[PDB]
Amino acid sequence: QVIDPTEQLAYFPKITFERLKNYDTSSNYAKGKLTRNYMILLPWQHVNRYNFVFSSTGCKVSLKTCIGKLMKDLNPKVLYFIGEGAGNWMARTACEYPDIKFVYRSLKDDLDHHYPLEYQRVIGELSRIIDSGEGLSMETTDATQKTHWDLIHRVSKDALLITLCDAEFKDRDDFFKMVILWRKHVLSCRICTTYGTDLYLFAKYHAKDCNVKLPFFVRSVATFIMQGSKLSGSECYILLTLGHHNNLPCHGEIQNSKMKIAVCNDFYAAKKLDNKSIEANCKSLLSGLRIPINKKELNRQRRLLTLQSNHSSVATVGGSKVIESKWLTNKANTIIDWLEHILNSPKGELNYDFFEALENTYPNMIKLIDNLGNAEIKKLIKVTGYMLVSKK
Ligand SMILES: [Zn+2]
Repeated sequence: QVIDPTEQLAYFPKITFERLKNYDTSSNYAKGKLTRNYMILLPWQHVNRYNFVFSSTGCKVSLKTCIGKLMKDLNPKVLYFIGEGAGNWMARTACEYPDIKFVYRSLKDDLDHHYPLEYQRVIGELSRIIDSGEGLSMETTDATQKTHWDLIHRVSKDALLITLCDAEFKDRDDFFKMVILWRKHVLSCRICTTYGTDLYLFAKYHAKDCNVKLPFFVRSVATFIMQGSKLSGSECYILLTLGHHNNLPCHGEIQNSKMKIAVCNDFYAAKKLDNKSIEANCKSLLSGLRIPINKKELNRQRRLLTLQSNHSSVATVGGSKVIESKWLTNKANTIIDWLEHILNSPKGELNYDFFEALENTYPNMIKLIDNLGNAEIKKLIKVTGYMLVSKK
């Protein structure tokens, strides 16, 4: 009925990152490029995320790990989370800082979560979310709109000391709209102006270009490259504050940092296994999948399929075909074939070198990525990651 947040923090994996402090001029080194082309098609950054269901941003980013000193120095009573979705990042934060209250905002588009479903699952009550965006319109929940920032203080009368943004914007102009509006607020708003200029915005950014200037009076303090970000892209987290503007992180600097982590570092597994979560992810991937996943359980799911496939097409009206239902068995077979491959495969360390091995030792790789959808593949990697951790 009542849980302690500190005990839940063992279900969250250790985070590996790289901080790139924004200094004056340059190193004048003309440093070499590090490249490694991993032959991977699957989202392997979900390998250590088996203990989470709706959102798993907390497995990738953490405030204690990245901006711990700033958290101690500023000592915020309230944290503002924008573009939060199911709120797993906010959930990890609630476990690391058990006395902090939250103001949550997420776009009310009804395509993605606009309620903290993961936070509720991890924390239990939602009592610490003093403002959950309830009763707000689609534009007052959209960080690219002035009205969102105008109603941010409707419950909390604490200044925007630290704002966390994990929104995926359409384009960089939409990101700039958010950053400009944040600046406009922290310099207009009575509450925030009273605190001063020591106000921060820690936002997700995709380093596309080079030498792109931040808006006027918006200075980047540091850039964080996370091990948990999709290898393929150029995603990073940038800590911004008020001050003489500088440049956004460049695609080149990000790639080297991103590459070093992939080549050098292993993914840390969670200290404890949340068996209810793993069960939910297993059932979400394949309906009726039980833990532990072994030869017996995989053959039991194959038995359940072989007896299910032999069903005579009898109903009232021909609306849902058995030939159409054979596509659901096709997906199920694809899943079992992969999990069987994982089970038969040797134990290794959680790294992209071993992941490339797992993928290039599997014959129906292209049939897998063609048959399973993006969310299904993410679920498949959560389950795979559990299987690999369970080994030896
Ligand atoms: Zn304000």
